[PDB]
Amino acid sequence: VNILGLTATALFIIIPTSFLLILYVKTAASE
Amino acid sequence: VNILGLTATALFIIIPTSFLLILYVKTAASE
Amino acid sequence: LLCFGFGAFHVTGVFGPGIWVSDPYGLTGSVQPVAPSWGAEGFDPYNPGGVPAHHIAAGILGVLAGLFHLCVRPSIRLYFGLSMGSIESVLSSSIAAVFWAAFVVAGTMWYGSAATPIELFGPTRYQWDQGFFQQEIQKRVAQST
Amino acid sequence: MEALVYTFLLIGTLGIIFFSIFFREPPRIA
Amino acid sequence: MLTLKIFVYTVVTFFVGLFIFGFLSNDPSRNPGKG
Amino acid sequence: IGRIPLWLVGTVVGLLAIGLLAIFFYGSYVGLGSSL
Amino acid sequence: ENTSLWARFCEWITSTENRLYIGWFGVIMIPTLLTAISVYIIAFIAAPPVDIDGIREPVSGSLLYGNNIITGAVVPTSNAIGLHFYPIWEAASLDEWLYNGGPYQLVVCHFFLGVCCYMGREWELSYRLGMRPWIAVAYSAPVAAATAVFIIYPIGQGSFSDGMPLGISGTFNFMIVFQAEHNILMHPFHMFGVAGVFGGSLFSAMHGSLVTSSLIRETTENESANAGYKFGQEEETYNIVAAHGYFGRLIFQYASFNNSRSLHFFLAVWPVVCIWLTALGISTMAFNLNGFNFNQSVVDSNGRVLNTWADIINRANLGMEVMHERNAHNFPLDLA
Amino acid sequence: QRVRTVLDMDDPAKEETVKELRKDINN
Amino acid sequence: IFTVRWLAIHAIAVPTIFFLGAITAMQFIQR
Amino acid sequence: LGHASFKDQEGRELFVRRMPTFFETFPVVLIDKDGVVRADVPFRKAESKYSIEQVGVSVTFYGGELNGLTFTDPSTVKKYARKAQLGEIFEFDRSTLQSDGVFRSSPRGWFTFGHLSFALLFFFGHIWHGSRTIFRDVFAGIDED
Amino acid sequence: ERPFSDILTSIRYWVIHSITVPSLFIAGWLFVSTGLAYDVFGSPRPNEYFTEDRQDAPLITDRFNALEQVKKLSAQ
Amino acid sequence: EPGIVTPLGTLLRPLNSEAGKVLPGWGTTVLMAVAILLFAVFLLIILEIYNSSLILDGVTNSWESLA
Amino acid sequence: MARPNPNKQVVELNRSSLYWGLLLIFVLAVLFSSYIFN
Amino acid sequence: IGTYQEKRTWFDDADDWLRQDRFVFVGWSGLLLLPCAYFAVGGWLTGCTFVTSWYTHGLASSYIEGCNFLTAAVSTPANSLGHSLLFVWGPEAQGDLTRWFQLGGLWAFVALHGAFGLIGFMLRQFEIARSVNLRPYNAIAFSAPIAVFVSVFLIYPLGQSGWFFAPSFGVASIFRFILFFQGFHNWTLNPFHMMGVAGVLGAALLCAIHGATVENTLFEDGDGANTFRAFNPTQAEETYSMVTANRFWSQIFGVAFSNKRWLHFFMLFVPVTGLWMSALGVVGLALNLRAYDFVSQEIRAAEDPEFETFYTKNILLNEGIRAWMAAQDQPHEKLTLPEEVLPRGNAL
Amino acid sequence: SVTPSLKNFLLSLVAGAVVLAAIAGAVTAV
Ligand code: CLA
Ligand code: CLA
Ligand code: CLA
Ligand SMILES: C=Cc1c(C)c2cc3nc(c4c5[nH]c(cc6nc(cc1[nH]2)C(C)=C6CC)c(C)c5C(=O)[C@@H]4C(=O)OC)[C@@H](CCC(=O)OC/C=C(\C)CCC[C@H](C)CCC[C@H](C)CCCC(C)C)[C@@H]3C
Ligand SMILES: CC(C)=CCC/C(C)=C/CC/C(C)=C/CC/C(C)=C/CC/C(C)=C/CC/C(C)=C/CC/C(C)=C/CC/C(C)=C/CC/C(C)=C/CC1=CC(=O)C(C)=C(C)C1=O
Ligand SMILES: CCCCCCCCCCCCCCCCCC(=O)OC[C@H](COP(=O)(O)O)OC(=O)CCCCCCCCCCCCCCCCC
Ligand SMILES: CC1=C(/C=C/C(C)=C/C=C/C(C)=C/C=C/C=C(C)/C=C/C=C(C)/C=C/C2=C(C)CCCC2(C)C)C(C)(C)CCC1
Ligand SMILES: CC1=C(/C=C/C(C)=C/C=C/C(C)=C/C=C/C=C(C)/C=C/C=C(C)/C=C/C2=C(C)CCCC2(C)C)C(C)(C)CCC1
Ligand code: OEX
Ligand SMILES: [Cl-]
Ligand SMILES: [Cl-]
Ligand SMILES: [Fe+2]
Ligand code: NA
Repeated sequence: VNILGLTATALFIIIPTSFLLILYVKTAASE
Repeated sequence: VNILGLTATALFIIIPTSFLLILYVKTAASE
Repeated sequence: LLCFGFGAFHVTGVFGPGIWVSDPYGLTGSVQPVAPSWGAEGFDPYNPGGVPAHHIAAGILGVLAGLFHLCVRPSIRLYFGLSMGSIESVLSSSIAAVFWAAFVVAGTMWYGSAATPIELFGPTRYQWDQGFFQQEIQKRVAQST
Repeated sequence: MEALVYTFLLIGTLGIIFFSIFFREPPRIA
Repeated sequence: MLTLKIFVYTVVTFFVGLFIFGFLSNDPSRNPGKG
Repeated sequence: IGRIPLWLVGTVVGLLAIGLLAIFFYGSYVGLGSSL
Repeated sequence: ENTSLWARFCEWITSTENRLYIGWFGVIMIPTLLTAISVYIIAFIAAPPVDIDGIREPVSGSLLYGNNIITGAVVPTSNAIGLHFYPIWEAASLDEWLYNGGPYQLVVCHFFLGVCCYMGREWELSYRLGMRPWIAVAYSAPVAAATAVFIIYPIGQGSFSDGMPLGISGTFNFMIVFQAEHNILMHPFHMFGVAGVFGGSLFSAMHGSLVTSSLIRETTENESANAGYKFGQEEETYNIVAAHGYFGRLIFQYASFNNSRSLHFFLAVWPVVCIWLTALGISTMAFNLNGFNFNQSVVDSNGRVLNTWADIINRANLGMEVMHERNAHNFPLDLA
Repeated sequence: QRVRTVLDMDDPAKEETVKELRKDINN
Repeated sequence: IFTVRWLAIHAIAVPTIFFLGAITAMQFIQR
Repeated sequence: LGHASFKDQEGRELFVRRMPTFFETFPVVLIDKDGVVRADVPFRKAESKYSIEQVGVSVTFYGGELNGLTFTDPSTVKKYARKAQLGEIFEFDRSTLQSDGVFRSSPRGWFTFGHLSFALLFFFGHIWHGSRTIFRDVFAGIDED
Repeated sequence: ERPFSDILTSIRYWVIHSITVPSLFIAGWLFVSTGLAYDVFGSPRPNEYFTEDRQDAPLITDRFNALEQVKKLSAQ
Repeated sequence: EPGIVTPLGTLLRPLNSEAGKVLPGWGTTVLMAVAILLFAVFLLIILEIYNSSLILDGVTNSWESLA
Repeated sequence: MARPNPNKQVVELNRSSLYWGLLLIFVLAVLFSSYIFN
Repeated sequence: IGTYQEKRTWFDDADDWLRQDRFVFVGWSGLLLLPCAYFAVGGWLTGCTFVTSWYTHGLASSYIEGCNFLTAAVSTPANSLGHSLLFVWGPEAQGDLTRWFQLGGLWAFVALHGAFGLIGFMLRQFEIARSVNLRPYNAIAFSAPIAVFVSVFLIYPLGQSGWFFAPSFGVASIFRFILFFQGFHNWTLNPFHMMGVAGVLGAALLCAIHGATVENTLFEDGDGANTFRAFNPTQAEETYSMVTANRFWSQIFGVAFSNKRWLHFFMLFVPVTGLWMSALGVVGLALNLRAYDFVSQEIRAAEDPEFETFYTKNILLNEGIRAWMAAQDQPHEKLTLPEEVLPRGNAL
Repeated sequence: SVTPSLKNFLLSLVAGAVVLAAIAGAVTAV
């Protein structure tokens, strides 16, 4: 719907992006 | 409201939590 | 032990409450104690009596096979063949058993059984396809006419 | 509202493409 | 609209002329090969 | 071992295969399945 | 002479040190593709409805007019225009240009020029790098397919309204109407194209699996196996002999590729030639040559038609056929 | 009571009904 | 004979030639 | 709303052909006792031979909130035949939840879909882990000798 | 073993197969032309797709007596 | 160095003390194969009952079995 | 083994894998957003 | 086995003979693969040559009926048989082989033997890779064809009313199946199918590109104009410049592979992932859980007669497909639809 | 007692045992 689909899309964007950014920033600081 | 407050609360939790987790995980990988 | 207890005390109503049992047309269903069916009708999927009989018999077999596996060590040939020293072999066989069970429960839910009542899960598509409720309604109208 | 979401998703995909091209990890020949 | 057509004709002619005289500018000599 | 050349064998086999294909294509215009 | 203006421009254009190569094919590719990209994005977002069928019944197409990403499209040019060239300056107003499908024609023409110059640019960089030149030949097959669906089929059918709409659901509409009018499924060239895409998937997975299966142990289990390859290492990272032996034991000994050169060629040639064939099939159905017609081919001894799977396909085609352009036909035959 | 009538009455509404699909070799 | 090679060849070849004769005969069935 | 019985001007009883499970949309067809189509809602309301107006179809409801009521106007006979295409006719409150008028799936359908998808994904997982177990010593690569 | 090009170039192969292969071809031809194919596989001959009783396509429409009904609907 | 000793761990220690202990030869593999084939036959029986490929006297194989 | 856990391993994610993951997430969002909004 | 006595049994002799290297490797998986695959292929050829579909579908489907290679098919049983296994000894055929052929039992024969043959071929991949000590990525990649076969030929008809709605083994019958999914499910609109199409097309692109990139970045390595003679199988160094390939594709397309490993894997990964996504979508279609309509656009179209999109056009086309296909395609439904209810356009 | 379906099922089990014995004999026939 207009807003439940909105929060679904926002969460599906942000949570895996958060996971990927955590791993990448950790890696790039490591190297 | 019922759902706009819901997405506001979810974003206010997750985005600063993501920022803090990024910084903490890179720091802890750097011990 | 757990399967035998669930089949002999819960679903029989000996100590537990039984399971949900309904009429064939989903009108007067309720949670009832269920007597086991030890004949060929016990393998009727829509017979509620098959569930306690299965659980009692399979629990007894599971207890006996567990005692066997407590006692008897595996052979060297089968140990090396199935890699019984590696936990990932157990993971592969467990995943195999789990998707076998998932296929079984998906088919059972889709085609209907005694364990998937229509008063709880809704009608099946085959009851519409084969005119189940339509046939019952028209038979009840033909009677009393 | 939904048009905003569609446009934002497309533009974000194009931004990821831009970054993957011009800010890639360079292939090192050693 | 005629101003737009004039501008587009100028742009297309410019790029086509660049293409043509670029391949006229000794292009078979611009390679890393021996020969 | 080697008596008849393999190229001649392949030529005869290919001729037979082409002939069978031509017969099958001819049968598309005659008999059953020929719309007539 | 490194100082004259044209020579400096030439050495910049043909430079192999720019991040993206330009070249003389690029000096046409970049402006045409940028024009096409700009117009496509703007039209996909905010274009007003287009009277595609020329029957004063416009099709919206754009997100701002209630479409999503799936159903949004740049709608083909009006059927009233047909094959006529319709630039912006040939319209009285931008609104008329938009109502009659001008953005589609602009994007299609610029995209065609851009992909032709992309192929030329691929050749040009291969020549500037000392490579062999046939990556452009490989790329000619998707270029042929795009040209067939955007230019050649409209030419054969007489109208750019018959081009593939620049969209997802528009692509599906193009496919369904194409099947209804030409029976593309029963076309051997399309069968070759399907064999090519299925074989390309099969052979990509098999190459891949094979190279991956024969990877030489250079890493540990806590690392990625890709870490066993270094960029620019001289040695081979896999055992081609072991992979070939596995493939020979799996299928047949002498039917396996013992030459990596020959294998790569096969991998290159198979989907490329099959996509060539299916693009030519689209281009030949542009002139109404169509797939195999086996309707009422089988009849009994009394002459009664025995229906086949071809007849069932024909029923489906009739279903698509009597429904497409529901208001655009005044005469029974679909000659246009 | 009239199984033939209930059969011929379920049939036009639904031809896939099991009463129509069962024992119809006799028909 | 009677090898795996021979048997694998013949299990395909003998029905293939039989079926080819059958289909060739079908080509001359005048309804 | 009660069972809907359809009749024509001649007085023979007609039945709406029920929608099969595949069809998102289904034409409204009224068939007599002997399997002959007697009425329909035509797509082409010109040179038609079986429309509700031409055949003169009335509908009578028995047993529900419309019991005893008979409708003869074609505009209402058409809508009741279109509803009888879906089976027994009910009245629905749509304002409470803002229903969109399109059918949903049952919990048994959702269960079956989720578990069949999980079953295939777990078949892949079982393949992957059996592969990992059997081919552990070559997991990082082959022996090169 | 022995190479395929070795066997296919030998005359012993061809004196065996110039009589085995045409025998199989003729066997298939006679299998079709004698009606034995129709008898074995149940496909109708071109004249027996319809009977005087039914003039449309058969419908099995029964599972547990499908043998009896396909016997009834087949070409006697 | 040794592990952490707990009373429950000492109680459970004999149940995890015979890792790698196997029988010589094939052991009970023939009996296991017999059990496996019997289980396959049983699963085929119930599959054919629920597929209606196996028809029995008192097995209705329909919702009327709820009656 | 000892007081520290010997099975410690360090997770790694390079920039190419980050770009692939971001592309996967955003492309999945693009593909499925029309269906989620319905 | 670890310098143990390991007294030989019949199993060791059987394994020694089964895993011996011959022209056709058998192995332990051969005892499943060769009979099942042979019977599936031979049954399909036999059905397309001789067996009719006149009683299950009312269709001519064999060469002996006049069909060609495109229009011949081993067809599914009648829908009234449901999901019956159609054993030749089963309660339908009851031992009669000819009536078993007439009743559609050959379809179940071919499907089940082909499924077990696919299992046997995957086991063959596993066994040969274990014999030659290679990683089992070929079998891992072959898991996706088996997933497609299972979901399409078994799971979908099992979710539907019977094997009748499974694909019939044949060219035009597969085309029927495809057009049926279009009309009845809007399978193009399904995102899982979209991911499958993306995987298949991207894998074909990857195959072509690669092959072209390798063939055009070759090292000289010889003197002749035929480059295929400039490769030896035991050669230790690479045959193609990875560096030049990377430079070319980075300057043409913007990105390029720098890792050969990762590239071969990616070439493995794209088609397998696409086929698995499409299999999940077909599983969804088994329960009629389709991505058929966009409800907001349907609402807007119902409340606005001006609003037309290509999606609405495709919905109309699907309605036409279903209405004009149903009577001949589902004979068990016995649909005698008058032409006046068939949706049509104008004139045409 | 034994239905025709049950009798055919038991005979099918016998036939399956027979064909497994046959393929074992084909394996040992080499
Ligand atoms: C007194 C004896 C007794 C009684 C009366 C029962 C009664 C029952 N048992 Mg049984 N059972 C017993 C003792 C007993 N059992 C004992 C001693 C054992 C050994 C421990 C078992 C083991 C057992 C198993 C393992 C199964 C049952 C099942 C059943 C049910 C059969 C009807 C049904 O719904 O099947 C429906 C189920 C089937 C017909 C199974 C078909 C499985 C097929 C062959 C394979 C499916 C997966 C396959 C990989 C396909 C993949 C997908 C495909 C598209 C490719 C019923 C409740 C079944 C059950 O729980 O059903 C819900 C079941 O799976 N029993
Ligand atoms: C494509 C299918 C396939 C493939 C190739 C694999 C691959 C693997 N399996 Mg298997 N497996 C499968 C599906 C598959 N399996 C399924 C559907 C089941 C049931 C849940 C299992 C159960 C299973 C277990 C529990 C284990 C494995 C293991 C393994 C590994 C060792 C090889 C082995 O034991 O083969 C298994 C053998 C087969 C799949 C062949 C089965 C042939 C049967 C007997 C044919 C019977 C037909 C019969 C007439 C019935 C007809 C029914 C009809 C009427 C409906 C290997 C990685 C073992 C291992 O060591 O993992 C590390 C292990 O522990 N598998
Ligand atoms: C086996 C799993 C399972 C099953 C079968 C069900 C089934 C059900 N749940 Mg449920 N639930 C589950 C687990 C499950 N749930 C879990 C794990 C949660 C916690 C998150 C929930 C939370 C939940 C809520 C809170 C609600 C439901 C409701 C529903 C019902 C409505 C239909 C439905 O599922 O929505 C439709 C389902 C789908 C559209 C599935 C989506 C298809 C896949 C996942 C998309 C593929 C992934 C894709 C890449 C994602 C990208 C999208 C992005 C762009 C946004 C249905 C009976 C609803 C209801 O009626 O409540 C009473 C409801 O409001 N459930
Ligand atoms: C229509 C498409 C298609 C076909 C025909 C096909 C065919 C094949 N793929 C194989 C392999 C592979 N396929 C792979 C990936 C893929 N394969 C794909 C698509 C296909 N793959 C796709 C899209 C991918 C990407 C994921 C891999 C990774 C492999 C291999 O390793 C393997 C190989 O070596 O290839 C070189 C071969 C081994 C099969 C075999 O002998 O099993 C044994 C024979 C059996 C099981 C009999 C088949 C019975 C079938 C299931 C039912 C009966 C069908 C009838 C006989 C024919 C009906 C025909 C009509 C439908 C027209 C075989 C030639
Ligand atoms: C207004 C706007 C912007 C409008 C746009 C609207 C619009 C229509 C947008 C929608 C677009 C959109 C993103 C939709 C697609 C959604 C979709 C279907 C997603 C699928 C998602 C998915 C998970 C699919 C599963 C299958 C899968 C894994 C697919 C991946 C496909 C994939 C990326 C394939 C590769 C494609 C590709 C271009 C490869 C080139 C690789 C390459 C550079 C190799 C060259 C090369 C070769 C060599 O050999 C060597 C040696 C070297 C060195 C080398 O380099
Ligand atoms: C949320 C909002 C943010 C979203 C961000 C979206 C990002 C889109 C950026 C818009 C595109 C602008 C690119 C301009 C870059 C020029 C600099 C350059 O090319 O390097 C010079 C670089 C200079 O040589 P060097 O010494 O090697 O650095 O190489 C060149 O000379 C290449 C010249 C070609 C210029 C045309 C570039 C084509 C860009 C394609 C634009 C596509 C639009 C869609 C965007 C998605 C794809 C990216
Ligand atoms: C491809 C291939 C192959 C082959 C096959 C075949 C089978 C072929 C053939 C062929 C042929 C079979 C040929 C022939 C030819 C002939 C010619 C080329 C001729 C001629 C002449 C002329 C020119 C004529 C003239 C005339 C006239 C005009 C008139 C009348 C008289 C006369 C007749 C004299 C092989 C296996 C080896 C290898 C691989 C693949
Ligand atoms: C079903 C069944 C079974 C089985 C059987 C079998 C297994 C058999 C077979 C068989 C077979 C196995 C057959 C075959 C066939 C074949 C064919 C029919 C062929 C063909 C080919 C062709 C036609 C070719 C063409 C060509 C040429 C020559 C030229 C160029 C190339 C090409 C390729 C195009 C049993 C008894 C167990 C049981 C009962 C049922
Ligand atoms: O535009 Mn597209 O589809 Ca080739 O046909 Mn004429 O035009 Mn329209 O109609 Mn039919
Ligand atoms: Cl249209
Ligand atoms: Cl017209
Ligand atoms: Fe490669
Ligand atoms: Na029209």
